[PDB]
Amino acid sequence: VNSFSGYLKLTDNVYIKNADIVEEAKKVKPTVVVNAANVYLKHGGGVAGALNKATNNAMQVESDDYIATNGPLKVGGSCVLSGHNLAKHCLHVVGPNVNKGEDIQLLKSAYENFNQHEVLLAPLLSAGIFGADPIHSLRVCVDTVRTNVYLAVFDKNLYDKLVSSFL
Ligand SMILES: OC[C@@H]1[C@@H]2CC[C@@H](C2)N1c1ncnc2[nH]ccc12
Repeated sequence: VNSFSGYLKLTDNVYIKNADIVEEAKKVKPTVVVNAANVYLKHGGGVAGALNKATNNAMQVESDDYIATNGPLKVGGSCVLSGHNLAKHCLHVVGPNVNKGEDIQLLKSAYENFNQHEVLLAPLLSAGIFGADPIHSLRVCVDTVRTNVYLAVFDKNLYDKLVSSFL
């Protein structure tokens, strides 16, 4: 039993809700919140910019130190950093940017990072400025993640469409 509320069950282990991941994080304070990051951990907009703003830029300060030490992430890769005031930890995951020419097959690799954590609050990956159709992303999530994932879907029309879709 956990403190997530109002989620619609999609499979044994995947749950979905029309919600802003930032507000879900502030309310639930989960163990792991997933950020939809780029390889430079430059949190400008979308999920990343909104999460970072909610941390008063502390996420960006921590991220810049991480990059200065370790260099950029791989597309499809991840790192665990602090969750600041939003969660115990933040799992920064890089989905492929199809508008950068990056291989959509790397979306499966990106979701594989979720399997290292028993429970996560997460957005759909690659479905923002990275291009990728959200229907495909939800499908990859369901077919890749085996741990318990609570998906926060920002756009209501998109959520309704995802819920009403079989294939
Ligand atoms: O696929 C991620 C989606 C789409 C790309 C950016 C938006 C729409 N995003 C969000 N999802 C969940 N909580 C969010 N809070 C702020 C943005 C946001």
